[PDB]
Amino acid sequence: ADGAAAETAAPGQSAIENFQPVTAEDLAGGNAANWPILRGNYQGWGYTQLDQINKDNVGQLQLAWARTMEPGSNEGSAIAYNGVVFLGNANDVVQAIDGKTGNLIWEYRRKAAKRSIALFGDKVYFVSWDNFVVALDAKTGKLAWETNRGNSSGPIVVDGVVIAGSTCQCYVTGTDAESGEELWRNTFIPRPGEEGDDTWGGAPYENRWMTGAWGQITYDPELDLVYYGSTGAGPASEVQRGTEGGTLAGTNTRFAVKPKTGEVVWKHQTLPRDNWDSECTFEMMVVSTTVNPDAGADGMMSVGANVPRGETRKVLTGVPCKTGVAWQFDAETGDYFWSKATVEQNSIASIDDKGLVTVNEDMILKEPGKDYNYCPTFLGGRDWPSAGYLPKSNLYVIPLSNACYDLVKLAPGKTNMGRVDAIDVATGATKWSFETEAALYDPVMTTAGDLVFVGSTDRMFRALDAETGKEVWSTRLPGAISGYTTSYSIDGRQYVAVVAGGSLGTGFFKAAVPGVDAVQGGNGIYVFALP
Ligand SMILES: [Ca+2]
Ligand SMILES: [Ca+2]
Ligand SMILES: [Ca+2]
Repeated sequence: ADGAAAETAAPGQSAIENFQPVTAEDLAGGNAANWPILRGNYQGWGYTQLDQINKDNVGQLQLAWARTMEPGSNEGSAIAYNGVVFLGNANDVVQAIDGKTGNLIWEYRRKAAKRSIALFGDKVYFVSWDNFVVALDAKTGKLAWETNRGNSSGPIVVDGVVIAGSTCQCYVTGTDAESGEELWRNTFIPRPGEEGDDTWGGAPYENRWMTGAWGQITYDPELDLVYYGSTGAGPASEVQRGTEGGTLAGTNTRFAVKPKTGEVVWKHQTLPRDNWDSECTFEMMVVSTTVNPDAGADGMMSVGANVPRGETRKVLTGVPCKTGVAWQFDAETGDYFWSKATVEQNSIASIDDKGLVTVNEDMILKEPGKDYNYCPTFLGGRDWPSAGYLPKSNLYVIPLSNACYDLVKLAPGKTNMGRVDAIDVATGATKWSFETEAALYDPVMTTAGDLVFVGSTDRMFRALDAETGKEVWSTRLPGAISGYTTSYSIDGRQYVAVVAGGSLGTGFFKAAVPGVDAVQGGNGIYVFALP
């Protein structure tokens, strides 16, 4: 009862009433009420500053609303912006949903997994199944433009440049956010003539290929540096590749690049000679910290020769590969500060004090009758499920799997498959570790309420105490908690949104841990809030 007519908003065929264009400052985390990019900010923190939900009341969390999502692998994220959730579904379905009520607003359906869409200005951006960079009108969901390049993690947009990697089975492109025009494209495999071609064991260029889903891009505004990682070469066996002895320059390399041009500023290969599908493409965070690595910390591999001990530095830090080794670099220069193993791993025999990795020759397939007991696995260790950062305690919080595989089983001495480590970013010391019988295989979200949210393959959605790792709240969803957790605020109410239902990884871990009720189904966004 406004006018005498019934004003309506037909779900799926409506427009956002008030859409404000998304800025660089939004994407840098400038509005705690929103979660406008995969990890909450450009810098990859996976953090919300919202603290209405905290250690004291999280035990009271209830289900506010949920909504069914497309069937298939459900690894996506509830991107939230001024009361609207922008939700990438499987099968290139993109929805705008009222973040308070769960009413569908609009739905774009293109003619599997989508980990995120991206926001910038007045448009919603994603990379489709048929390798188009696509822009939708944010307000209405109508197609604005699409450019055929020739993904699963989703782009980010930096100052009007849509940056998007590629699934390799291999490049990263920058595309104008308003016109659709491709601006640049970076490739990784050196051609004979370029530096590094001699690291490919004599394999002819036309027979080299890379393989791996492309990972999460992060960004530092002040340095104006985009960070991504490249994957390994395929197939995984260097004998089958014809690259025996080859360290494979270009592969499994962390790049820092200029967003307007793709120009490479610094790079560092975090895993040469990959024989283990290590995919060093996962998110690396930009954080400021005192630089004080403890050479005697558990798992520490080496400390950089001239590390700026005691100084404050903006660093690029985190675990880039399935191997589970955390790295820390100077964000601006790429100077190597330190590296630290987490899970049991035996593909890296050592890392010297300049960050040069030496792989374990004994884990390279040579004799077919020999036993090759590799740790971790093609699922990690870590995998694409993202870490989170707790700026209040300077902790890097990463979900892991305690697994090993014959080159899928629990690692030696581990009864719990699922694991979350919290690592001091200043010292590299592990401050706490949460473990549980089922594999997690799901991102975390860190919060200013001193909480860590994480889901599991046997459907448990948990909040951990960020100071101790102890579980303080849990619920259980219809299927494996397979997607991302985000948080946003509307009318003073903090919402915690998680995407669940199952993924490719759900079944591999249903097999290794036979005692847990890991099952797929009920794809959906599920949103929690206090009473
Ligand atoms: Ca526009
Ligand atoms: Ca993969
Ligand atoms: Ca064996």
